[PDB]
Amino acid sequence: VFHKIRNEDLIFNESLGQGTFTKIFKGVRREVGDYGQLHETEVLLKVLDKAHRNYSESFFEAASMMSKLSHKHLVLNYGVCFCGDENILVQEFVKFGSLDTYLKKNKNCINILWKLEVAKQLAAAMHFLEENTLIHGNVCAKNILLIREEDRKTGNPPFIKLSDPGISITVLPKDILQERIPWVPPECIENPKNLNLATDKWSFGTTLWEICSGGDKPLSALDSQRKLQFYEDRHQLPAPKAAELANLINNCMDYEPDHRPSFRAIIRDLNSLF
Ligand SMILES: CCN(CC)C(=O)c1ccc(Nc2nc(OCC3CCCCC3)c3[nH]cnc3n2)cc1
Repeated sequence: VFHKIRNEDLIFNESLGQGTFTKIFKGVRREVGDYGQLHETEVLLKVLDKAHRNYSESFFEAASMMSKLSHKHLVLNYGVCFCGDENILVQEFVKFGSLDTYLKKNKNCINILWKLEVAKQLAAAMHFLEENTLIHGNVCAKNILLIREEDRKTGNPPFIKLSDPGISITVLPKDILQERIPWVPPECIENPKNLNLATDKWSFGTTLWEICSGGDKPLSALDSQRKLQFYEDRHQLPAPKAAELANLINNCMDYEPDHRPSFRAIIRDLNSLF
């Protein structure tokens, strides 16, 4: 179970946006930390809409399953306040927010080494999940959090974490899944029961496209029906302007799930582009 956090110790501040059937807020948690020292800690607060309390189980098991596995590239969940009528997940507050917004805002100031480093870290996370046979189910740039920016002073690389998957696509409405093309793989658009470790290899390739497309969203110009016909016609995504990773993107986004390479293989491919 998650460590239950008192409503009394949670302060909700500015709205940061919304997720799939969720409201997200910046907040502060009053807690007793190491050595009995009192802290007021910045927290990310994800609230499940009162209008969609049906997905609470998935909304919370998505964080639970990942939280039992500690890893430097996986987001830290502090606990949950079932604040009465509300279902609230309390998470590590990352300084620089989402990768997709960071890529858009800093498109002209991001080189290939920066993108390689971020891809290697994300693949390391996914490899760790693969070794544990844990399916994420929603790998995308929005679910990558920037802990530290690159530092030209000390040449330090950036550092990222993978966030929780949110409500599983197995229970999400059909219209939500279709909107998530091309992050949801073709076999899951055909049948969500096909959720598999191979799903995350496809989505990982889609996310590599985002990292190389400076924040663009692939197929954003296509409505849901045309996104479906994109999979029907078995099309592949266009090569990004920075095409250094185009081959890996296409190799991951294989219409045959069984042919998608292991994340061990993916990592060795990334290490070879130097
Ligand atoms: C100058 C503008 N910036 C940063 C360049 C910010 O406003 C900002 C936003 C969010 C954080 N922090 C954050 N964000 C998350 O998710 C991403 C958010 C979900 C809802 C959509 C908006 C992003 C998180 N998930 C788990 N811990 C999280 N911590 C820090 C800063």
